[PDB]
Amino acid sequence: VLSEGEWQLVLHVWAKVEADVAGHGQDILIRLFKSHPETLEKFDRFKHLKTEAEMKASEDLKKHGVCVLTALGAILKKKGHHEAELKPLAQSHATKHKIPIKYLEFISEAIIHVLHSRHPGDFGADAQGAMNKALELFRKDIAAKYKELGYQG
Ligand code: HEM
Repeated sequence: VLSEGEWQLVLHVWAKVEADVAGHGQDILIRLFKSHPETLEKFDRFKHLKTEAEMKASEDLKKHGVCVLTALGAILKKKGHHEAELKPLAQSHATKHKIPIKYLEFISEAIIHVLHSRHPGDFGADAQGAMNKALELFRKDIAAKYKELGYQG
């Protein structure tokens, strides 16, 4: 469980993310695919993109980035009260996309990397700690919902 102060640090940096959702989304997905290339194999629409420049030019990848950060933003703003938001995401990611928790660890590392790169003055040790805790909570809760659906990834 995060403290109220921890949630405030998470939502303070998230407001900065919301000034440019699409640009954050692009940077996060590109960082994920660069750091952990096996994650790109999960994306039929995107696995054909071969360079960073093709990735940045893809309207499709940019729209996807917005849909990822919009879902994650809605979950974070519930401060842990996220069952109704998390359940459909678990359903699709367990049963259709088949995304293991280790891949959610990879995208969480990418989120932290981009937030630190873009907003270091609003993302110091205590804010990084808080965001790490919020994303650990997200991964714990989605793993439980994965298992309810019969997915052990
Ligand atoms: C913070 C973590 C994540 C969030 C919030 C999230 C959110 C979403 C959303 C909102 C969609 C569209 C609706 C849906 O199908 O559920 C989606 C689709 C998808 N996600 Fe995720 N996602 C996350 C992590 C990942 C990771 C790490 C992978 C793969 C390594 C992945 C693979 C996919 C795929 C393959 C689709 C379908 C994209 C398409 O073909 O249109 N997701 N994601």
